[PDB]
Amino acid sequence: LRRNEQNGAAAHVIAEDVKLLQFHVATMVDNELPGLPRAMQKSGRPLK
Amino acid sequence: FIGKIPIMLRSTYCLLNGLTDRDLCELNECPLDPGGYFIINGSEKVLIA
Amino acid sequence: ESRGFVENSYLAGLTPTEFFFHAMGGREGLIDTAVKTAETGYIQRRLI
Amino acid sequence: KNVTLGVPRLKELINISKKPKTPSLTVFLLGQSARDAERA
Amino acid sequence: DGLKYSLATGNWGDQKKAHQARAGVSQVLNRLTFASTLSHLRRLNSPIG
DNA sequence: GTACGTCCGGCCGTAAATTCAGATCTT
RNA sequence: UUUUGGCAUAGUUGCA
DNA sequence: AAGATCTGAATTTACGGGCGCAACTATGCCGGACGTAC
Repeated sequence: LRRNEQNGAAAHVIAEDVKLLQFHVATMVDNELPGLPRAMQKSGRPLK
Repeated sequence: FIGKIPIMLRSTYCLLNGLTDRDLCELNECPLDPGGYFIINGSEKVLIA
Repeated sequence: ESRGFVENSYLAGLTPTEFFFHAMGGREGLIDTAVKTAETGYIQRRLI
Repeated sequence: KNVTLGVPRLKELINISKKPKTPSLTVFLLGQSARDAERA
Repeated sequence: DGLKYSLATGNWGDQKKAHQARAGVSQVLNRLTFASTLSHLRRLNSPIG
């Protein structure tokens, strides 16, 4: 998202980046909630 | 060829099928061993019903 | 005897039906011991 | 009669619940109906 | 590998969907005494469900 | 030319939400 | 000349 | 008087918890891409 703003990229990709960053920080503090699916570590195991 | 199937010991396809107790001793296999289990990486695995 | 009144003492030995009904009786003892242990501490920890 | 006791009842007493398993009223009488079976 | 892993770990179902897989079906055979081996081979497991 | 092979990219208690009867306003 | 260590799982078993 | 509103009071999903410790085991996260040798 930083290089998107530095380049001045399009808005829809920026919104998608904000969405994914929201999901990543939310599952980084709390990888269990009734929202998006859980985060896995690319090894078929949820993150702690 | 499509893969390899583990073979339950003393089944109809295990090499110990229908062997007398002498031949089991020659292969260092206990004749009183009931079988009924697989060998996976050397570990004896049994499937609980 | 039909509904599980065993009449022989342990000295005399139970009959097959009597033995099976006695095993049924002791199974509840084992299960209630298990659930007591399952509830061990929980009430006590909440209280303290 | 049959009334809940043991660790379930103790649980409900400490785990205060709006739903008792065996709620009851040990209700007493004072007049002649206390001794008269017909009136009670 | 697919059978092997499922028999090596006892997780049954799809490997990548092991989160919701039934576990403990396959167990290492208990070789402590012959009676224990026979008891383990003749064993039924009732899941909670 | 061909393959290999190894280095890089992908239960119960709250608690919120939905529907029904006074009440002031509106008419 | 002074070290040492895989985390998270799943199963089995002992005592209460 | 009638109404519409409309604002406080009865019914449905939905997290979120679920015994002290011990002991032992056994198992675990790739495919394109680029070069080099033969």
